[PDB]
Amino acid sequence: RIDINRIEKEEDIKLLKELKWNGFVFYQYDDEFSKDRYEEVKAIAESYKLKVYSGVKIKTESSKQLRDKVKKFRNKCHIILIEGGVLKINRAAVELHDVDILSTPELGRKDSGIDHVLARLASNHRVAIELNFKTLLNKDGYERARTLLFFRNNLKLAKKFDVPVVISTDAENKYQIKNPYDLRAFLNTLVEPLYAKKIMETAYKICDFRDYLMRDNVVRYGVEIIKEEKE
Amino acid sequence: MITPHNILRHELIGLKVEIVEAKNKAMIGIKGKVVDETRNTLVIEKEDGREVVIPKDIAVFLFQLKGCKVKVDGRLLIGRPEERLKKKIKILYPY
Amino acid sequence: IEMLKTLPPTLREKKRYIAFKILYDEELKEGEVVNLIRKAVLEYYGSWGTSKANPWLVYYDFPYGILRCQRDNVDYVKASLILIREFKEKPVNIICLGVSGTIRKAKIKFLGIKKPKRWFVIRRER
Amino acid sequence: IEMLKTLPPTLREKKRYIAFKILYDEELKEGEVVNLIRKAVLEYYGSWGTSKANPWLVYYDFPYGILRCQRDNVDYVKASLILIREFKEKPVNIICLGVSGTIRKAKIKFLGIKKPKRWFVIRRER
RNA sequence: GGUGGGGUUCCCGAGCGGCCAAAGGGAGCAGACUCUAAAUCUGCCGUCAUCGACUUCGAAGGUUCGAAUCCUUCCCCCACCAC
Repeated sequence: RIDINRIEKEEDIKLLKELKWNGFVFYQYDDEFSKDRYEEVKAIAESYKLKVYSGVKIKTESSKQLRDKVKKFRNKCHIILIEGGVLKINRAAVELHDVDILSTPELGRKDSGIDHVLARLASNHRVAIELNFKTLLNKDGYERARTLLFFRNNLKLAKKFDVPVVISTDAENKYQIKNPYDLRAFLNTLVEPLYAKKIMETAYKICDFRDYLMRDNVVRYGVEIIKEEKE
Repeated sequence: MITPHNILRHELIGLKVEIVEAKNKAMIGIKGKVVDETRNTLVIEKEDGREVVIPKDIAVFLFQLKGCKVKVDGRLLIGRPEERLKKKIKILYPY
Repeated sequence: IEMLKTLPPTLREKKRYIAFKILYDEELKEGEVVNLIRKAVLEYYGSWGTSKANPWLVYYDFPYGILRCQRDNVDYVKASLILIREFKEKPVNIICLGVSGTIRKAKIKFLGIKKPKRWFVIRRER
Repeated sequence: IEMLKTLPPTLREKKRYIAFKILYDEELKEGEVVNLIRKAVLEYYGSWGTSKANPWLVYYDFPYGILRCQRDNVDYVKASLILIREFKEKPVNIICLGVSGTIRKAKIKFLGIKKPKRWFVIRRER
């Protein structure tokens, strides 16, 4: 069970560990990332009992110059997220086949979440869709209606094409975070409970795959062990 | 020299190999050299003396290099070695 | 350009079109109709049912009106139409005439006589 | 006297008891909790779901709380608990601990340690 | 439902089956130049970043001594049609 949120204080994360949570993701939505924040993430993760995987995020830049610079800044960190309602950057983001999870098709667009050609290209390039929840807690009633209509449309377009889905709260403060049983009961309320469990299983397996990829000398899934001829 | 990075394009014939995981239960536990190689198939001669026909895409291989032991899927080894050294790019996602 | 392809009809949302009337001697703006039907569709469905049955008004010129629905849940939309009681000084009356799959057929069954096509001409002329 | 017999347990409503907490450093009255949970249970259920899942708060002394539910729809009540966003100057936080069939068991699993019985003594002494 | 077509470098665009042959232009970096800057010119031009060499011509399979090119399949992108 893996959450995606930002780190502010230690008591909040100590409350997170005491409930159910085994690990989470530190969320860098900025262009200024250094090793000091990641060392503070190490300190708060070793504070009580946890492991945290850090990522980086970009919003509203060019088409594929952004793709090259995003690869160059991605070569330092573990995982990544690209958010944006623009379809033009979304096509390149699902085309570059190296982004793990994808967010924001509903609030920058306000028309429809995922296109059919977009969902078929995501099936060929294996990019996952991340569903946020802070968008549900900063809107009005009919806005909640249109947003959950978009999520149910994207849920069908991910179910029929077997597109991987990761749920998160996309939190910002101490109290924006919610329970994992709550998110499981909500995704049970929407369509199905087995797919709700599959979302959490995929959320664990994608971080497991990124950790197993960047852990050792693994290139295109090739494991190399004792007595290497490494230059 | 044979490198663990270019083992996706190095020749497999003439290298000792054992497999560690496969869907076939009796396939697990073999040790031998590579003699013949087709598009998704190795012909492996055991030390005991039995020739076995091993499909690549169902198992993972551990090739024994000069000191090294490298674990590569046969899904990465898809294609004839002629076309594999031509150029084959395989990207695998075990989700 | 910002364009989204229509989903194939095996995958798109199966829809119905409810034709109804808002009976009163009083008058309404179509935005007031959209506001009252959003308040009522919340008050009968919550977030879950409003994600379920997909409410959107498509036409209101006269006190008659046409609204779009999901196919499996037209009875839920009708029950949402019943529980109108009051709008700020007065009620409005919502009375359903029927339900069909298109505008040309629901327009002639209860609403009118002829079959108009206006979307094509406002797309090709403008 | 005005008395109503309890329905037999084959015919009565199958119920569950959700234990939760309203996390904030701020304070609340139990009537404010009942008002906010009624507004939220309307905002997620409508008349149909509130007839469906039977919401009623039974206990609130601390920021912990106990509320009663139908048996088949505890996930709906939890999803009703998630969508709290704001109460007039501020949010409140609702965080579920668990769900059980009674007070003596849900009181010891997450809430406390001992098993109190107060209804019997306030019925027999008063 | 229908016809005539296109997909090549960050963006607009050429290219005989053959030596990064990959015309290129704009862009980035560096040099040169200038008091500074614009314009012009030079090299890297995706990488090593001096010559030079390797990769990408939407994707896969196949033909061939050898594929951007020739064949098949899977796709997408254009243009215009209700009268």
